[PDB]
Amino acid sequence: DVVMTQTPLSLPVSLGDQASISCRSSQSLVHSNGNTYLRWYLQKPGQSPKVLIYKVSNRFSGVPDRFSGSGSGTDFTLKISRVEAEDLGVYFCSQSTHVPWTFGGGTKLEIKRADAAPTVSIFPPSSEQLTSGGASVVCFLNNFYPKDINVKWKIDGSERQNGVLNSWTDQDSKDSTYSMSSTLTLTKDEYERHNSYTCEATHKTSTSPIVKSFNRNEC
Amino acid sequence: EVKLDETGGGLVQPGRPMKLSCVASGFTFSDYWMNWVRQSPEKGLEWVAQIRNKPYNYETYYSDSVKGRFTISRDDSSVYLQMNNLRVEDMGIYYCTGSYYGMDYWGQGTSVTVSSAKTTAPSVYPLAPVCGDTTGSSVTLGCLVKGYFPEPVTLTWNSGSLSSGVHTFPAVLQSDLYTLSSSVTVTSSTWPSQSITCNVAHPASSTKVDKKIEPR
Ligand SMILES: O=C(O)c1ccccc1-c1c2ccc(=O)cc-2oc2cc(O)ccc12
Repeated sequence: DVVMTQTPLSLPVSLGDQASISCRSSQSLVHSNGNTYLRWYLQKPGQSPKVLIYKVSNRFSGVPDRFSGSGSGTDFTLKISRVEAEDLGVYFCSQSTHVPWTFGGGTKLEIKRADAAPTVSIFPPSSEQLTSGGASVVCFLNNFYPKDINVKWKIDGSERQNGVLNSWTDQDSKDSTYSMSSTLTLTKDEYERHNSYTCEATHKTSTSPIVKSFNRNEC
Repeated sequence: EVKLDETGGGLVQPGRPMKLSCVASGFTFSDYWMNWVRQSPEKGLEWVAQIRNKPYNYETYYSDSVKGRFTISRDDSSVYLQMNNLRVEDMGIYYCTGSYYGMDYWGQGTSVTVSSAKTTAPSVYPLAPVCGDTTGSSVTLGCLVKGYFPEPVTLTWNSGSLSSGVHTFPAVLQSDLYTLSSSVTVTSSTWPSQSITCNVAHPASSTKVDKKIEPR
């Protein structure tokens, strides 16, 4: 099991910028036969990985000349000379010298933009849902940048783990921001035993958590 | 002009098996090594199994994790993968690859869903701004689509007239059933002055719901 470590995991760039991505193997990629079987792949959303580079530095037919691979032994580099829109995706390196064949974790190529704090909205359970014996508390954290963010659920000031469902959007085409959905699901019984429900988000944009709260009794 | 087109995916109750078929269509099938690779719900690309050729005495290799349960085979044209004893952890997208002198060609992929769940219609709920209080210039509304199965729901805002300011979050599997949510940001001029309706479809259970967002 050769370990392919890929760096960085996310690479913000502006269109026309040059980008470089690295890959390290645990063991040497040099096959007894003399070949170095290291491949570079690009996966655009909704499609399958397509190889760009094979055997370190051979560019597959039809791949733009703006892509080039280099390295030897256990250190490999992928280089894009002028980032275009159609270049955005996830890039993987993979070795095929040793069984089992293995892959790196991916590097996402995304647009660079100014930091923007999340706009947080909190939503108590709807009447229709309580009527069913369930109570879902929802929090939207919209249009923020960078993507990194932590969300904490607090009930009567104590932290709640269990029953949280998080979902994230992909970088927005228009503005380059990300959005996130955090839903805490409780039983109607539980929701009626507690009063204070809070959504607290930690983001680089601010030193202190972004808090959004509601009191059930005040509903 | 290398072509790989896999087939044979769907739902599978765990413990149960399934058979994946890939017909390699634009090369000397005999000269290439064939492979099965899968991609898990996240960032996890995984090499599953390998079937070599004559020269390499049709050796067969398999990843730790499917060893004794899956069989790669070839029809010198096509390659098959017999998936037996399907667990949840084997849920992912499955791609067929043709390998040759360092190069690799991938097909389209086939999704393999492993779940006990049966077809269940979603519960759609209106998400109105806070317990009759503070919100409204520009107000944010939402719609919650809870516990449906399988895979596909469609959510629209005002029958698709209102497209801007909406965010639709990818569905996530909450212990055998999916949940989806969507937000729409309007202006205080607009709501509740106007009508804001969440439209949801779940073709598989024949559901078509329209939920109006009313001031809570
Ligand atoms: O690289 C070859 O000599 C080769 C030729 C035709 C078919 C397969 C291979 C091939 C390998 C052949 C022998 C071997 O010891 C290792 C090979 O690794 C390969 C890795 C690939 O990605 C892709 C292909 C190979």
